[PDB]
Order: sequence, then structure tokens, then C-alpha cells
Amino acid sequence: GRLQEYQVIGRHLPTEANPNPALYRMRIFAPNEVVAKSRFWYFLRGLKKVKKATGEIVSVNVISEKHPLKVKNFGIWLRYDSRSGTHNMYKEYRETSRVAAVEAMYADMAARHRARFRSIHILKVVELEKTEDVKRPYIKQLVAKNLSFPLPHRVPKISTKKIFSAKRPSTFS
Amino acid sequence: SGNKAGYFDKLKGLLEEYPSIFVVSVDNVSSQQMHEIRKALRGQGVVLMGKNTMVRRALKTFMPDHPEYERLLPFVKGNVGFVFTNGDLKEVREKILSNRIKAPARAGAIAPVDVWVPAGNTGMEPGKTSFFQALGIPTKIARGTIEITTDIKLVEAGAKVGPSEATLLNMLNISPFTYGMGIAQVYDQ
Amino acid sequence: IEPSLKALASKFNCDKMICRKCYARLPPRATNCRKRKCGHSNQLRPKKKLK
Amino acid sequence: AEINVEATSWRRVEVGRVLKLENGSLAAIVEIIDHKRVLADGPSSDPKLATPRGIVPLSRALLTPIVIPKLPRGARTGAVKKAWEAYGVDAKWKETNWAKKQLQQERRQSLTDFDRFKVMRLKKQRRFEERKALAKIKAAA
Amino acid sequence: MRYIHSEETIPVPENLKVSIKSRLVTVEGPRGKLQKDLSHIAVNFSVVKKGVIGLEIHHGSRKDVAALRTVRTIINNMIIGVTKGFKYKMRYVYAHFPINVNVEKNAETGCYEVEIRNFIGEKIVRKVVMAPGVEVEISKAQKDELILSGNSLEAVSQSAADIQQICKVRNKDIRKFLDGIYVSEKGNIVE
RNA sequence: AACGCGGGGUUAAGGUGCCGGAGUGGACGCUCAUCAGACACCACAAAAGGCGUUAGUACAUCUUGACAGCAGGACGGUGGCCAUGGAAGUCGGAAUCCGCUAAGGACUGUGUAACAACUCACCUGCCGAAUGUACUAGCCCUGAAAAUGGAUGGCGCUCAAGC
Ligand SMILES: [K+]
Ligand SMILES: [K+]
Ligand SMILES: [K+]
Ligand SMILES: [Mg+2]
Ligand SMILES: [Mg+2]
Ligand SMILES: [Mg+2]
Ligand SMILES: [Mg+2]
Ligand SMILES: [Mg+2]
Ligand SMILES: [Mg+2]
Ligand SMILES: [Mg+2]
Ligand SMILES: [Mg+2]
Ligand SMILES: [Mg+2]
Ligand SMILES: [Zn+2]
Repeated sequence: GRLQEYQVIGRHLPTEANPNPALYRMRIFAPNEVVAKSRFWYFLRGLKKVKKATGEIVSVNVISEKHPLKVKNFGIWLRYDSRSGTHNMYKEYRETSRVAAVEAMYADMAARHRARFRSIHILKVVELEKTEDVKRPYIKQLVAKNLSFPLPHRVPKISTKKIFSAKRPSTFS
Repeated sequence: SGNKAGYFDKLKGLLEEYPSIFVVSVDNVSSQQMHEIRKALRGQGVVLMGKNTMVRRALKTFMPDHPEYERLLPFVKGNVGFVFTNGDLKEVREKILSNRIKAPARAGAIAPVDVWVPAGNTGMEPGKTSFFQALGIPTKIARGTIEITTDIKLVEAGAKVGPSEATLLNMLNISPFTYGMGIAQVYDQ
Repeated sequence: IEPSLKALASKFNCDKMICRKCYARLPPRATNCRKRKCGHSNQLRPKKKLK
Repeated sequence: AEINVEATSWRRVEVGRVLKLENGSLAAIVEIIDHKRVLADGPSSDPKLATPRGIVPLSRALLTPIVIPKLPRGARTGAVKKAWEAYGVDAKWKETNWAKKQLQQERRQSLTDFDRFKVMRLKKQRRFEERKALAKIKAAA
Repeated sequence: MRYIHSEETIPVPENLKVSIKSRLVTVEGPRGKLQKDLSHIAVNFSVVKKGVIGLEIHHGSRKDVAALRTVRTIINNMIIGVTKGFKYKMRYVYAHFPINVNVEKNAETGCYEVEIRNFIGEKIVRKVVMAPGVEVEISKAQKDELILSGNSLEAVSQSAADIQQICKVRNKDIRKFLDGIYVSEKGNIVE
């Protein structure tokens, strides 16, 4: 519930030498619409010669997942900055929505590469339709046939306020 | 990979052009046995094979060139070849069985059948009596020749052979290791 | 010494590698030193032969 | 050959396993996501035992000894409901010791002050017969 | 990256029996009894078939999984020793001073003792005590040979290493002075 | 964040295992150090390395059977044209053919005065899914030596009470 995917459409301000300017559309992941629009101008400034003071926003809409109850495999392309230089990566995730996949990606990059939110560009998010499109071995073991496994050494849940138990707890639940 | 590509068209053309397809299992046969059988049957019949074919003949079973090709799929196991010829099954029954070789021991090879040296005179120089005394086999120097008066068993059947015994068997020119082309079922005949 | 026994004894104190950083005696086919004080270095040389 | 092995034997997470959640609800596993999350739903007629369709974290669930046979992977709510009632999940869950413990706990928490007085007096009358019987067997040693 | 399932198997001959209880392994056979304690490893044992033992590790790390094959080999050696036994051989190597070895069987403790004399012409006398269950013997098939045999590979190997490590040359070039007692052959009592 | 004397409510910077008012709170990962680490100013550490572990980039091989191990084979001109008491691939000077196959050189190495043998390259029995090389940057490790007994504030902490 931290992120949502938005559609943002923007335009250069019309002038007499060019009425009816072109329209550009981007897909932005953001926690709210105030930072969705700020993110839009950031990316457009890097591609076209437009600013916020010489343009305007046309439309903002929320894109919802079409089947948020079906398990899917996702692939993501991204570009990030390390302490010296920039690099490209491709990672994979398994969940039920595009928003869930992006949230897991941001946590994963912070843990394994110490990359902050401010140094990551998302290039493309694609749902992998065929089971033959899975590349990473940590996903392949999850799409194996006839999967099943037990849960050994499970610690029982005990109220914090209850100190001084009178029996030795078990771990076979 | 060019030879392997050439092998594909070679197998595909040859199996169709030769209705008589034979199966031969050849395991541990020296180079000269193939060379002599190839020259002898260079005029008539072609002998050729290679690595095992699990889909190469499936490429032939895909079209109904021969419906029997799909009945030969489980037969191939390994190191088994095919024979193409224009002759008859009776004449090829023992045409490829000729020129059986006699292979010596490999210093520890298992002899399936028990071997025993017959009593008699060897007829060689007794200067190599160190070989016999190393194993402690009684030998007699008669007329400047080595003779074994009493029969001495060499090795129990199915038991390995020591290097000294293997050298003796090599110089005795007697061994039970005879190598030839083994036969296999052909076209469920 | 009989030649076979000379080979047998030489296996334990002649055929070795030596770490160029800490002089450790290492197996003949090694690629990294097994000692931590040099950081498992990979600069190895053979043990000198006696001629 | 004699082999004598004594070790553990756990219940496995699998398609068809029935879970029990924190608030006494039940659900059946239809799809495995990770080693920590599972997609499940329970289409039960009893409003106290039914749960919607969604993802459950395994840390907040317990594995019951009930497994629905031949439940297809990824089956929808209609197919699960048909298999749920054909097998008789509600009847099987009522015969377990977990259910009986829950029922006993509910009854004791619903006692009023007058009920608490009467349960004390009724226990004494049963206790009187217990002491007489225990004295008889112990005296005979 | 954790692996959901890793497994190994162990076949068992019809001449022996195996018991597992709280990760304590007991192997019983025609030549004696052996025990091993494996309570430092988190593993699950099971009976796969009529004469096959199974080993499993669930949700294991790369470091944790490496110990699965190790446990399999250790128990497998336990079965081999109880049914066939182990047998090491050692050889005397010297240039000038002959090495004298005397072996005696102690009575109070039931162990074997080995004494070494005249090593590079030294006056000191070396003594080593073998582990219980390990038997020593001077060879008669050839000269300057020792033979160690027993049921436990761990016991036989460590005792043989004790003899080899006690005879060392100090303050000399060991590429030139090669005297000592060294292991030369490893095998089984039967076959 | 700026100040008269008091009562009630809410917060800032900073905190919530104990000293100590308030979570042994929730989610996903990384780390095992015989010198771990633990919060701006601030009370220090570098060049250079690791087949420790984790993620990534590029190229190449492989169910027409790849890497490992074991097992078998390893042919004519041709002892090449030349050297020669002797050199047959292997003192030495100088090129590199086809038949035979799926397959062996007018040869890598050991070896003979020279042969031979053993090879080896190379191919083939067995096996059943991956494998090889070079790079990028996270935590940990090496690099890391001073004088009274001692300081993440202390105690202590390891799916943390560390990042
Ligand atoms: K916690
Ligand atoms: K690294
Ligand atoms: K502090
Ligand atoms: Mg000196
Ligand atoms: Mg106040
Ligand atoms: Mg906190
Ligand atoms: Mg407090
Ligand atoms: Mg560095
Ligand atoms: Mg290979
Ligand atoms: Mg202080
Ligand atoms: Mg604290
Ligand atoms: Mg934290
Ligand atoms: Zn070193």
C-alpha cells in the first residue's frame, strides 16, 4: 500500500508559431499524485526541451491491476548508480501485481547493493507469459512440478507480557 | 561440425537406399580388424556407424518412409552399429564374423575360462628363469630349453592375472581373449 | 636407498608448493594458500628441487 | 536387513491442505507463492468458518490434518466450493481436538456470576463421590 | 539463495542392521559394533525403501548443504568397516642406521604399544600407544613392513599417522635426509 | 528552540532490551570477524589483494549427449624430402598430402646408439544436465606497530540489542 502506478500526460504550452503541441505519456510509480507529477517533469526534462514553467499537465489517472488474484512472474529492467559509475541490471520477481513487484525491487536493491530510491531508473516492467521465459534459478525452483515442503523448527507465538512460563515450549507446530 | 553435418545426410541417404539393414555390436575391437574387414568388403556392402543416435533416426521416423523404423527405437543402447549390403541374410550370417583376432592379456584382465599350461618343452633360452622363480614355479633346463615337468595352474577362472603371469602368457602366445564382431537381432528376424 | 622407497619418501617432503607471502607448505595442485594471515593468496611457486 | 529410524514427521504445505487462521477461520491452499506466502480461500457455509480469497502469510497459520484430495492447482472459487462440500470439510473439522478445545474455552468465558456460584456447588457434589471411591481403592492398596 | 530440498540415499546390505535414535547412529554387523553421534548437524533421517536410508535438508543455505554428502560418506564407511574392515600398511625408509621396531600387547588396558629404536642412530627410545580396537603386527611377507587393521577407519588412520609423525629429522635438509616410516597402501581386510 | 508566577493538552531535535520515561513492535534481505559492528559536526585510516559469501555484465560449449572420473583404441606410403658408426616424430636445418572412418601427427612428452614400448594429442565405450573464461560492486577478511589498567557512555548483544 506504499506505491501506486499512474498515467501522466503532459504538453508544452501552446504558442502562435506552434498551436496544438505534441502530447507525451509516461507510467510512474509513486506514493501519491503530488510526487507523481514531480517525477514526470524530472524524466521529461532529460528527453525533450520542456520545463514545468513552460508546460502544463493534461491528465492524471490511476492504473489498477486487472487480476489481483492470479500469481504471476515479472521481469524488470533498471539502471542505477553505484559509488563509482552506472550500470544496467535485470531481475525477476513472483507476486500478484505490478505494484507488488516494484515494491519488492526497491527493498531488494537497498539490501544487496545499498542503492537508494534517488539513484534508480525503471526502464520496463513485463509479465512473463510462458514458463520457458524464466531465467533466474531462484524463481525456477518455485515453478517446479508438484511442489511441497514442511516447516521445521517453528517457534510458537507467546505474548510478550507473559513472563515466567511453567513449562518448556516445543517447536513442532 | 562439418563432418557431423555430413554424417547426417550420409545416414539419411544410406538407410533409405539400402533396404537390408543389419545390426552389429562391436565392443573393444582394435583398428586393424576394422581395416581388414573394410578393405575385404569395400567392393560389396558398406560398414559404417558412429555415436549413438537418439533423434537422428527419429528424424527418419517422422516421415513414414519406413513404419518399421519406429519399432527399432528401443533397440539401440550404445556402441552398436548398422550394416548396409545388397546380399542375403544367410550370406551375411557369417560374412562379417571372419578374421577373429587373438588379444593378449592387459596385466590384470579377467580370464572368463580357466587357463592351464600343458606339460611340454618350451624351447627357449633358460636365461629368463628369473620370471619362473619369481612365482616359484618348478622348471627344468633340458637341452638348453625350459620344460615344465608338472602341470601348474596359472589362474582361477574369473580371477585377475599378475603382471609376471601376464608376461609369461604373452611369451607363451596362449590366451582365451578372442575378439570379433558380436551379432544382434536384425529386423525382429 | 632403493629407488621406489626414495620416491615414496619424497612424496611427503619434496613435491609441494610454497606460498610466496608466508612460506607455507601447500599441496602440489593448490591454487590458494590455506592460511588466513596472508588472506588466502594465490601467488605460489614450486618447492625447489635438490640437484 | 533391519533398519530402525525414529525421527520427526511434519505436515507439509501443499495444494489441498486446510489451514487454521488466527480468528478461528479456515482456508484451503490453492497456490504456493514463496516459502512464506500462499494463496488460499475457504468457501464455507458457516459464517464463522469462512474466509475470502487472498494471500495468507504462513507465520500466522496452523496446519490441520485435513487434505482435500485431487484439488487442481489454481482452481477458482466455484471449483473449490464444490470439492469442499463433497469431501465434508465442516464435519471433519468438528471432530478434531482443536475444535473441542475452542468450544470449551468459549463456554467458560460466557459464565455469569450466578453460573459461577452454581458450578462451584455442582463440583463439590461430584467431588464427594470421588473422595469416597479413592479412599476405598487406596485402602485395599 | 536458499535451496528448498536436498537429498541423499544410502543402501544397506542384508547382513547387518542400523539404528537411529536422536541422531545417534549404531551399526551392527558380522565383525562388531560401531557408534557415532551427529547431534551437531540439523538433518532428517527416514526409511526410503526396504533397505535404503534417506537424508534430507530443508530450506538449507549453500554452507549448510555442503555437509549432507559428508554425513553420507561417514556412515557409509561405518557400514564397510563393520562388514569388511580396513587395513593400512607402512614401510621403513633409511639410508645408514637401521630402524628397530618392537610391538607388545599390554594386559591391563588391552591396547598395543610400539617402540622405535635407532632412528638416525639416536639413543632416545620412542613409544606410541595405539587406539583401542586397532591391532598391529610385523609383516612376514616382506621386510620392513608394518600392518594395522581394525573396524574404524578413523581409529586405524589416526594411529598410523601417530607413528609417521613421531619420526622426524630436525636441523637438517629434509630433501637429503629421507629417513622415517611412511604409509604406502590402503585397503580392506577382506579382498 | 530563545525565558514573568502556576494548572491541563500537543509536539520539535532526539529516542522506546536494562541503567531510563516509551516496542525484546511489524515486512524483505545482507553479515560469522582467534582485531566483528553499532549514527552528522567528532574525536582517523590508504594504495594493493581473497576459489569467504551474495547479486550482476559479456563471450563461448552442451540432450545431434557438454565439464569430472573410469574404460578401450590410437592405422600405409612415411625411417618424409636432408643430415648419420648411429636419429624410425622427439641431436640437429627447413615444409606440412590423401585412402580409413565417428577416429590417430610425415607428432606434445618419457624412451632406444637407432628400433621398440609407453604415450600423448585425437577419437570412442559409461553417465545423465548443465559447464568454462574474463569482468562489475555490496558485507566480511589480509594490509593494521607504543609506552599506568579502560572504554560503541556502561552492562551486554549473533534469523541481533549489527548494516
Ligand atoms: K523482533
Ligand atoms: K567479492
Ligand atoms: K548511546
Ligand atoms: Mg646445517
Ligand atoms: Mg506543561
Ligand atoms: Mg526504532
Ligand atoms: Mg521502562
Ligand atoms: Mg579496496
Ligand atoms: Mg568429456
Ligand atoms: Mg569513557
Ligand atoms: Mg539500545
Ligand atoms: Mg534495522
Ligand atoms: Zn600464504
